[PDB]
Amino acid sequence: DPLVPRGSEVKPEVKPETHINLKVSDGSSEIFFKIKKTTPLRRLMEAFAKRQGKEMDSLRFLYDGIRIQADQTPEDLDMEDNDIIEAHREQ
Amino acid sequence: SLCLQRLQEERKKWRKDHPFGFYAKPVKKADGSMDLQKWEAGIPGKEGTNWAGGVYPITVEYPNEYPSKPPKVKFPAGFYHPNVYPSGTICLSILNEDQDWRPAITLKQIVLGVQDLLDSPNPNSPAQEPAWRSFSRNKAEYDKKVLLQAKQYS
Repeated sequence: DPLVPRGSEVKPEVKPETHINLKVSDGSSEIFFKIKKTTPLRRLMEAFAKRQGKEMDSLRFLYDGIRIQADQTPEDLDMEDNDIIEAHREQ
Repeated sequence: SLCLQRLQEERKKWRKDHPFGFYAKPVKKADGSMDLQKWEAGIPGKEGTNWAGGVYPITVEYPNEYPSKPPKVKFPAGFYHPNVYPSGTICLSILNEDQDWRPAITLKQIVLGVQDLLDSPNPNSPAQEPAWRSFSRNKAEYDKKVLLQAKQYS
């Protein structure tokens, strides 16, 4: 006689919609950071600055050509995973 | 349409990897959505040239027939360069359907093509009479104007 298979479906493990990866480049180095979508970019900006051995105030960070304000979050700027932030010396 | 589908792909690709110092993005409409057929971009002048320091703005307009037909690229009207019409239209070979345009050309190729043209005008496309005349017969004056223009956009 036939076997009686008794199954159950495993619901798919949900995808955390919480963090994204951002690539920060200054033309000489491109550094990736993983941050929460609702966290201010300030920390990212400082970590990049000190990694490059430069003062925060000596750099300006742009997203698609628009200057970023340290208090803004990836979410506020509609950033997506692997988007790019460019660091330029401040005029 | 293949046009909007391709433009969505061009954006996904550009936002993840693009030449340093350049920027490009669709223009925002009244309701917050993007007009995929009209982009605003910026081309940085190359260091070591008279264009250095400036970031020259361009608009890229994709026709409904894109990618079969090339987009139209324009600097602001009055922009000074031998290959730039009075309207701002840039005369570039890869943007001419009868010359080197091909559907596979990417936004990156286009912007690098425009950047390369800045300091190396195409003698076979003199779209701005005074600019070409000076570039060719009055380099001293030509250089002076490019330097001033670089400050205007820096």
